[PDB]
Amino acid sequence: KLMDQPYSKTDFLMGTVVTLKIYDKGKEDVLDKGFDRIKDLAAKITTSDSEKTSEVDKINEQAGKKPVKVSEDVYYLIQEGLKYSENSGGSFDITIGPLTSLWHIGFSDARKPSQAEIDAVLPLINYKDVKMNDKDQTVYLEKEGMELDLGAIAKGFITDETLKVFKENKVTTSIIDLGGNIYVQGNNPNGNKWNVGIQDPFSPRGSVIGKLPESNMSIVTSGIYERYLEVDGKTYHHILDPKTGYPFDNDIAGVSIVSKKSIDGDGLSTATFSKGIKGGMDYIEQFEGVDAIFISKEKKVYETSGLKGQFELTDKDFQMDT
Ligand SMILES: Nc1ncnc2c1ncn2[C@@H]1O[C@H](COP(=O)(O)O)[C@@H](O)[C@H]1O
Ligand SMILES: [Mg+2]
Repeated sequence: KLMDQPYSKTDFLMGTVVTLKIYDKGKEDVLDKGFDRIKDLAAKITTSDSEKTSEVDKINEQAGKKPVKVSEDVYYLIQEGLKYSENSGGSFDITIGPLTSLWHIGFSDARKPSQAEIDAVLPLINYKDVKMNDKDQTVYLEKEGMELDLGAIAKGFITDETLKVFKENKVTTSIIDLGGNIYVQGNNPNGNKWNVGIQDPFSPRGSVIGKLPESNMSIVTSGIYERYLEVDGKTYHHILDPKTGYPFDNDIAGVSIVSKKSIDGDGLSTATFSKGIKGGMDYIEQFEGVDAIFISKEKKVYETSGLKGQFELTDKDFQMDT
């Protein structure tokens, strides 16, 4: 019971254009259910809440005082945030809050902080300083000044929770688009795989260099010009090195991580970005079922072993290589 033209709703949340599309005859009401679940989770987890009413806003408030009871969503997301900090090359840390709050890249008051300000917040970054109580469902930051930032895994977790709300309503065929996070469920009604736009990391969001046939997967796109600060004609993107305080700078311009779960595409993005085109390709080769497309600063495109010869390059300004 598939339609060719889907039920579709677009909003604009978290400063990003969100679109949900369901190709299932009769399942129109599931659009408002998906969006309700996005707005409910986004309100629980955000650290950009100017009112400071979030569950994370409260943990950050009681840093070095007392633990904070949290809902299951927040407790689960933080638990996964800590695990992704273990796997990394010391590259990923949900306690990067104080550094990300200082730069505040992509906000109206985005600035390049002085070296002295950056040196002040670095020693406060340690995921091992986050103690969770299971029997209490409390999260505690052990030292004053620590802050949580879940921005790196927030959209991935939300996309997976949107996908689960979808299948509880027996949706079979859908597209979830949360800016740089895309989930394609089932197939194009016409029977072919979904054609996923692989973002041009040198153009506004939606400009693509090529399509990638996928079905039942997440594509999480990162780029050096997605949300960036330009001070004195020098660019600073949002993926920061917790051990230096500055953005990661290598040959990578864009990466799209193809995974089963969108939270994993978000979760491995930082460590993958941190290691460079070739060091990051090898990092992806250690994850079964995870693959990636890298786009170098010289506009050369690289596939991981599981995606070789599958990506269809359609911008002639870009070339394929090994
Ligand atoms: N090294 C990091 N570890 C954890 N979270 C980070 C890190 N760098 C940036 N973030 C947060 O995650 C966002 C970038 O995630 P993404 O666009 O998925 O690469 C930033 O806006 C910060 O809120
Ligand atoms: Mg991320």
